[PDB]
Amino acid sequence: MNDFQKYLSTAPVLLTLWMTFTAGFIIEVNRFFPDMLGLY
Amino acid sequence: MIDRNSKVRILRKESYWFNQIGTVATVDQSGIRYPAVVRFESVNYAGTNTNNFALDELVEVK
Amino acid sequence: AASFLPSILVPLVGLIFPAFSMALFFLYVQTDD
Amino acid sequence: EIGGLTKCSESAAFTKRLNASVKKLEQRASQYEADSPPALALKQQVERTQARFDKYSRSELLCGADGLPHLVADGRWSHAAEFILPGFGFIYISGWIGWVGRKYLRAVSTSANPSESEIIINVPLALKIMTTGYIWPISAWQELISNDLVAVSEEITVSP
Amino acid sequence: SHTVKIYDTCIGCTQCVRACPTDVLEMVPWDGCKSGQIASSPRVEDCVGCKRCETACPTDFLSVRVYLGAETTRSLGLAY
Amino acid sequence: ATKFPKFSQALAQDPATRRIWYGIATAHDLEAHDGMTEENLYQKIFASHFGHLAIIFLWTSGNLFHVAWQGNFEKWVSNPLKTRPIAHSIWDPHFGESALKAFSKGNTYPVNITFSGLYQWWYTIGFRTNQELYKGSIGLLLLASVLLIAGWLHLQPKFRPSLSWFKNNESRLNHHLSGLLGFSSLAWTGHLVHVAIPASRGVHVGWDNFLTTPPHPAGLTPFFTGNWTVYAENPDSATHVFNTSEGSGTAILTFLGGFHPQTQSLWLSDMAHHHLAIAVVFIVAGHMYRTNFGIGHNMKEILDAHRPPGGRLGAGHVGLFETITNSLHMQLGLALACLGVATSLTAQHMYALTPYAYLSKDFTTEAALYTHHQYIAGFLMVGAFAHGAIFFVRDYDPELNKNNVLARMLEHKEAIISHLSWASLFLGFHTLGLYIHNDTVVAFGQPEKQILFEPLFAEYIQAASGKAVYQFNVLLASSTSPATAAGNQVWLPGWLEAINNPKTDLFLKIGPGDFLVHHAIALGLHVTALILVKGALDARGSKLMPDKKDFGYSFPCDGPGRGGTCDISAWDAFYLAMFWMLNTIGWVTFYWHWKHMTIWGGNPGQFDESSNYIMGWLRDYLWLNSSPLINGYNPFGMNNLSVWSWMFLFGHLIWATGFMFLISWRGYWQELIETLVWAHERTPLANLIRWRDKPVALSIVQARLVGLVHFSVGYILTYAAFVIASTSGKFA
Amino acid sequence: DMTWEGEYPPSKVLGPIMSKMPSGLLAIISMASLGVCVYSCVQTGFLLREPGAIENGSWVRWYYVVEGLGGPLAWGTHVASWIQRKNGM
Amino acid sequence: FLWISGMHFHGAYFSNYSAWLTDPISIKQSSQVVWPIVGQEILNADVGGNFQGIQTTSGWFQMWRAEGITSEVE
Amino acid sequence: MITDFQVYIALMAALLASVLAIRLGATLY
Amino acid sequence: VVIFHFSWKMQSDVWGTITPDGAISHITGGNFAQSSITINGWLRDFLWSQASQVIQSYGSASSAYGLIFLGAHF
Ligand code: CLA
Ligand code: CLA
Ligand code: CLA
Ligand code: CLA
Ligand code: CLA
Ligand SMILES: CC(=O)O[C@H]1CC(C)(C)C(=C=C/C(C)=C/C=C/C(C)=C/C=C/C=C(C)/C=C\C=C(/C)C(=O)C[C@@]23O[C@]2(C)C[C@@H](O)CC3(C)C)[C@](C)(O)C1
Ligand SMILES: CC(=O)O[C@H]1CC(C)(C)C(=C=C/C(C)=C/C=C\C(C)=C/C=C\C=C(C)\C=C\C=C(/C)C(=O)C[C@@]23O[C@]2(C)C[C@@H](O)CC3(C)C)[C@](C)(O)C1
Ligand SMILES: CC1=C(/C=C/C(C)=C/C=C/C(C)=C/C=C/C=C(C)/C=C/C=C(C)/C=C/C2=C(C)CCCC2(C)C)C(C)(C)CCC1
Ligand SMILES: CC1=C(C/C=C(\C)CCC[C@H](C)CCC[C@H](C)CCCC(C)C)C(=O)c2ccccc2C1=O
Ligand code: SF4
Ligand code: SF4
Repeated sequence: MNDFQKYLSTAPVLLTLWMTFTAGFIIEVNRFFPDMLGLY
Repeated sequence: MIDRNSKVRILRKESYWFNQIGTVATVDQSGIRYPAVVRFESVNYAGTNTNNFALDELVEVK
Repeated sequence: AASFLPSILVPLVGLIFPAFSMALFFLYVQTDD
Repeated sequence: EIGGLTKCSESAAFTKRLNASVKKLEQRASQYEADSPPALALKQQVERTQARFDKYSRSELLCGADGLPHLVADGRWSHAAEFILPGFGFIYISGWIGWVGRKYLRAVSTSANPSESEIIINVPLALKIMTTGYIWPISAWQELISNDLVAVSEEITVSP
Repeated sequence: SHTVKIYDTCIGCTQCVRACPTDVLEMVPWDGCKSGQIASSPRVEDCVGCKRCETACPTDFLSVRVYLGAETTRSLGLAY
Repeated sequence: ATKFPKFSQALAQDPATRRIWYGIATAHDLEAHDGMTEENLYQKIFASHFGHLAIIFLWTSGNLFHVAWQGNFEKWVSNPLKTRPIAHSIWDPHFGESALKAFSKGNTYPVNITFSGLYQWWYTIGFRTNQELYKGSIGLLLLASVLLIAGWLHLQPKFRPSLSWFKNNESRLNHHLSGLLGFSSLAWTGHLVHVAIPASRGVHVGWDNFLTTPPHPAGLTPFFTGNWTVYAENPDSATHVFNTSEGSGTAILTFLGGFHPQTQSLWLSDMAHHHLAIAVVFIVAGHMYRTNFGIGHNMKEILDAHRPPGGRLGAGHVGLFETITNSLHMQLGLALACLGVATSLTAQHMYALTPYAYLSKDFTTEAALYTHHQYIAGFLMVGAFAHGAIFFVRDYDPELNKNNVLARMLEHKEAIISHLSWASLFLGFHTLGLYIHNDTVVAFGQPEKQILFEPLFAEYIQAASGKAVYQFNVLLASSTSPATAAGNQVWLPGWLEAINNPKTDLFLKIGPGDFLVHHAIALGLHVTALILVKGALDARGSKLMPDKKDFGYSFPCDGPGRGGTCDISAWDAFYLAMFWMLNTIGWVTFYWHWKHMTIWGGNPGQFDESSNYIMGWLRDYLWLNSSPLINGYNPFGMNNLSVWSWMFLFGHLIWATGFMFLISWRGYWQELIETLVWAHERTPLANLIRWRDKPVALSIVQARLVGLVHFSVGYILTYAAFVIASTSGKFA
Repeated sequence: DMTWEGEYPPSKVLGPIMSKMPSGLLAIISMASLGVCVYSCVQTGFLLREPGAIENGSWVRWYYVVEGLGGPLAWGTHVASWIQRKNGM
Repeated sequence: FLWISGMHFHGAYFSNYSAWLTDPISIKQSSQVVWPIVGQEILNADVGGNFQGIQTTSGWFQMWRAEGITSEVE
Repeated sequence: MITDFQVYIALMAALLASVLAIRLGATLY
Repeated sequence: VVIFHFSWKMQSDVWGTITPDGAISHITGGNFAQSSITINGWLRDFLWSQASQVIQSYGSASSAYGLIFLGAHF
């Protein structure tokens, strides 16, 4: 477990997870609040 | 003062570690041109972490 | 007539001149003064 | 109006664009039929199109001759939503990221292995440091006036 | 042909003379360093300009510097 | 030396082909030649300049001669808007009968149409007959000969100028400013008043009657009396037909402002007044420096005294006087820089304030001139920075310029380079990002979601000078503004007409599309500058090579060690910057052409809407306007655009060939050449013949130069064909 | 020679004549010169703004043109007065 | 193996194989469908057989027909 | 119209320039 | 070069439609014979002409190809 957590703490892995999360939240925002070119 | 385990700032303009801090390892007392041997924590463009400097090229930092 | 000049000079400027010039340069660069 | 533009709510070109767009989708839907999954999708798409144009119409956006929205960024607060307000968002978020990053690097710099902690991040510490960036504006100013942000010619320089 | 110069910062590691592909460098007696030896370039007429020597020097800045210059058959490595 | 490079023993004693290659490219670096004294250097340079001047005059003479002997100037003069100007005739023995007919269209012999604008310029300045042009050519040939004699004369033993003469800055500046620029302008206004303006009104004034044909009815009486207003009375009517007396006036010096109604070009009277004013300014300015008459300023003192009291700029400008006087490279850099700015200004102001008659109506010529000067400007700019770097490596004295304004620049080099980098990054990311956003949304069929910023700041400036479309009621666009009141009775009347006329290039209308392209041009300038500036500052040394100054401006590398030191010399910065220079100039030229093309075609909207995304440029500009060019010669025939078509493809070849030198390096080629040597020596019969210069591969730097040249030549040639064939094929 | 250090330049930099002039005199001259320049501008402004009658550039007057050159001189003189004052003269 | 598996699955749940099988000449092959996010739906073409998706060009449908698949259960 | 004589005169002038050019080149050498 | 040869040759001398009677209409019209013998021909009758689809793909289900075409150039 400890060792696996270290692998999951490696730079490449963390970047992918973080970017996936970031991408996801951006996509989700556009799904519910779509087509915005300004704050209204 | 330059002495074993002392920390100094390099004053050689050609050095990769100019204006940086290093730790004096040993100072030879046989009259060699560059007696002090300073060690750095960062490798140079060649991959070395040590070099020998003269006492004038080194200023003690503390 | 001057009108004939294009047909008398162009052959010389584009063929004879360049040749001799190149030859001279070669002889100049291949010589050991 | 500013720059001779016209409000999109009052621009005929804008409306023409809307009608045309919807027509295209509708013409496609005609081929499919009734509750056919394809037709329902196209139908939903037209709703979104109508909504988008409506939103822009109710907005303060100014359209040009082409009937396309043009943004204003000269500092006027009348059109702040177009650039100023969104701009603050970027600055806040960007500063947050930069500040927290610098903090972590400086924090792990004094560790047993300062280079292992850059390739294998200490997640627990990182999360703590990341949360403390919401007040980056204040912290940064405080660090500047404390002579702890900008260094003083004790850094490596070129030979000349 | 090329010019190779050695500076006082040499430490007599002999690494340079062991890397030259054409025996241009030698180790000569000296007293300025602990090793008691310094490098010399007696036969620069055979330097090809490889700069392998410079790559081997351990000093902060190369104690052995090769300045490329006039080119001859030997320096241009021409077997023909 | 005893071989080809007489000025270099090193190269002369080389046993390979390099001796020949390098000798040719190191010929004009007189400063590095074996045994060169400063005095000789200056003397040889002075003579070389005479030769250059002669070449320029011979070139001008040829244009006049060929236009006069093989052109249609007189016919063009008669019907300027219905005749195509001829440059020179064509005699190619490789042409087929069809080609002879195609290129002979409109005339009786194969001919090339000129896009240089000489006809309009000569028409405006007064030329009306072919015989006149002939006289000019003959005169210039004579002047060229005189200049050649001068070069020989000043290299003779008793006429060689001293080194001191070459360094008398005050006298040269005074003379050059007051005489070369000031008096010359006065002479020009004389010509305009005596010959040009009379011709525009139908009167012939030549060497035959100039001494008996007064330029103005009043005479020089008003001038000396002080009643100068007389020379501005009775300006040509708005119904004046050029080259004729109908509706003519008598004014010779005026400030009408705007364009002649019929020729759509600036009034000649105004140009005369312009040059007269400029003359006085320069003549006065040429009396500022001390030149053996007591009065005057000493440049050294002026520079030394200028040190801000606060100390923010260190010791100030002390020490710069000696540095400039003793460095020819810095002088050249300063000159090239200023000339580069001038060339760009000529291009920008000449298309808006048309100076020559009926030039605006010749679309192709107008397009060529702009692209011509803009490209020259780029080369001139890059050269300035290049010589600036050469200066630091060769002529910079660290001690003389202690705490000088120049030295302090090299102290915060990192700050300058880093910040320029940030600017480039900011501009790059957002400009490209916005373009791609617009492309994607449009592609998905939702153009209403594009991010288009109006160029409000520029629009404001246009309004400030009088434009009214933007509706910004400011300055000259406001009737109540104090500014309007001031010039309303002076020059505004005419200006406000032209600026608010949609059929003129005076302050063309701008829109969201122009915003983006301008920011792209900004990126180009900043990035090109970064490369050049870094090269200059990091030319005397860096962390990788702290001893760079001892190797020179151009060296191959410093070895495969310390990580690898390829392209570390300053010369390489020039090499890298050239590519960016071409790119930026390309963007600038593309913008001008497309915008104008749509305007000329009558559909300004195409640019306004399609310029927002990249696909528009590719499809509605490059693809659409390439149809005339690619059909110069087809499986069904050929037309006069065949030459332009062929050149277009030719350019692509040279450009790509350049890639070979840029991507492939020496090692591979050297080994291959070795095998070829073996073959020749082992093949019977050919063994009889042998070389005297050992065959070797091109050097590292040489290949870089060769490649850059191939890339550059192809770049220019291909665009030259497009800009000409596309414009001519569609509108001509 | 002309190189200087401190908070005020030496009088030698003001030339061969003004270097001997008193600070007050220079100040008086400066104020007068500026006045002439401003007067010229205001007066010329009226001419440019008067209905008609300025055709053929009649608004340009030799006196006003010369007077307008006082403005640049005003700058120089005022700067010089300061230098002289600091120098003690 | 995972790659091949995915292709067959996508041809079972996101394709118009059945319709194409009946009229191979008219219906266009499609085995990829895009989610309706951000106007990317335009990429879902009207291939045929009451189905909208991206027209694939790998030749899976032809191969399956030759093997005799017939159904999407297979 | 440029007459033949005129064209020939021009050519003569050019020749003078050429001979004077060779000298300048050889003097710079 | 090989793939381009395939594309032009086929679209010019093989692919196409044939009427109930014997009338063969190839996609490009047989231009390969007299146009592929010159470099200008390839640039005009192939690259310039056959690229009309990608450049005009915006607003359609083929829009992706247009974007990728541009992205690849970059
Ligand atoms: C301005 C320079 C110039 C001129 C005037 C010509 C002229 C000609 N070329 Mg040409 N050419 C040139 C540059 C030039 N070329 C260049 C730069 C290239 C390289 C791309 C070529 C490549 C080229 C090819 C590949 C061919 C030609 C051919 C021809 C001939 C076709 C017309 C004809 O009647 O052929 C019929 C030929 C004749 C009626 C014979 C004419 C008598 C000959 C030319 C006498 C030559 C003697 C000459 C003095 C020897 C030179 C001595 C040396 C010291 C310079 C014509 C004589 C064609 C040809 O037939 O060549 C002869 C041909 O196949 N050219
Ligand atoms: C009145 C006397 C006089 C005159 C007419 C000249 C004339 C000349 N001298 Mg000169 N010289 C003089 C006295 C004089 N000299 C004296 C007294 C000395 C000894 C101290 C010298 C020493 C000297 C040297 C050492 C050299 C010259 C050279 C030259 C020539 C420069 C090249 C050329 O033709 O450019 C003429 C170019 C133009 C007329 C075009 C000018 C274009 C500019 C850009 C116009 C700018 C207008 C405006 C400012 C732009 C506004 C926009 C801006 C804000 C961007 C030129 C013929 C050089 C030469 O070639 O010698 C052979 C040279 O090397 N001179
Ligand atoms: C008044 C302008 C001027 C002057 C007097 C000089 C003078 C000088 N420059 Mg300089 N330069 C200039 C403008 C100028 N330059 C400009 C505008 C640039 C920017 C491009 C440069 C860039 C530059 C660099 C990068 C270097 C110089 C160097 C030099 C020095 C040696 C030049 C040399 O060896 O050439 C010798 C002769 C040649 C190179 C022959 C040139 C052949 C060219 C490259 C190819 C011709 C084009 C092609 C053949 C066209 C055919 C196309 C066809 C198929 C259609 C010399 C002092 C060199 C130096 O070290 O000085 C210290 C150097 O490294 N200059
Ligand atoms: C298409 C060709 C191309 C492109 C795109 C670039 C791009 C760049 N070059 Mg370059 N270069 C090229 C060809 C190219 N080069 C060639 C052929 C040469 C030979 C002469 C050079 C020589 C050269 C030199 C000598 C220098 C550059 C520099 C630069 C950078 C300038 C700063 C900039 O624009 O930042 C913005 C960069 C980009 C927009 C490009 C990358 C974009 C990617 C896709 C990121 C996009 C992000 C997007 C906006 C969204 C971000 C958020 C997302 C993560 C969610 C930039 C990375 C300079 C440099 O180092 O920069 C300081 C520099 O000194 N180049
Ligand atoms: C060659 C293999 C392959 C490829 C390229 C695709 C591609 C695709 N499939 Mg598909 N599929 C495949 C095999 C494949 N499939 C197989 C074998 C099956 C059977 C299980 C399926 C079952 C399947 C279904 C049921 C669906 C798809 C869908 C899709 C599409 C959306 C993909 C998706 O979920 O995006 C979004 C991506 C995600 C949601 C995943 C989240 C991203 C993760 C978290 C990043 C990875 C984390 C990283 C590896 C951490 C490393 C940790 C370390 C231990 C390694 C896409 C075109 C969907 C579709 O088309 O809907 C219309 C859909 O509904 N596929
Ligand atoms: C003790 C005693 O005796 O006096 C005392 C008491 C007293 C009187 C209080 C003192 C004082 C005097 C002071 C403070 C004096 C002066 C201060 C001053 C005078 C400060 C700036 C002038 C700046 C100018 C003019 C700037 C630009 C002028 C410019 C920019 C121009 O362009 C002119 C212009 O011409 C052009 C080139 C073209 C022309 O066609 C038209 C125009 C107009 C456009 C002192 C110092 O304490 C000494
Ligand atoms: C940084 C810079 O550039 O500074 C430069 C600026 C500048 C101008 C170049 C300089 C200069 C030289 C000088 C002296 C400049 C000053 C003035 C200048 C410009 C010229 C001089 C005298 C003109 C006179 C005497 C008028 C004759 C005019 C007369 C006699 C008349 O009025 C005739 C006339 O009356 C009749 C008879 C009847 C009337 O109905 C018609 C009029 C009214 C027209 C400076 C000051 O040295 C330095
Ligand atoms: C490397 C080097 C060098 C070079 C440098 C350079 C190349 C520079 C450039 C520079 C530049 C290139 C600059 C530019 C500038 C510009 C400017 C400065 C502008 C200005 C403007 C103004 C001042 C204003 C104007 C106006 C007016 C008049 C009025 C109103 C409007 C306006 C806008 C228009 C040398 C050799 C020296 C040496 C050292 C190093
Ligand atoms: C092709 C190639 C070569 C070989 C190219 C050569 C040898 C060019 C040879 C042909 C040119 C045109 C010279 C031929 C000159 C004629 C023999 C006539 C010479 C007459 C003299 C009097 C000048 C290199 O040497 C090289 C070096 C470094 C990087 C890339 C490359 C590279 O790509
Ligand atoms: S450059 Fe090569 S040949 Fe010359 S001394 Fe160094 S290792 Fe020896
Ligand atoms: S130029 Fe050659 S030796 Fe120098 S760094 Fe590059 S590969 Fe190594």
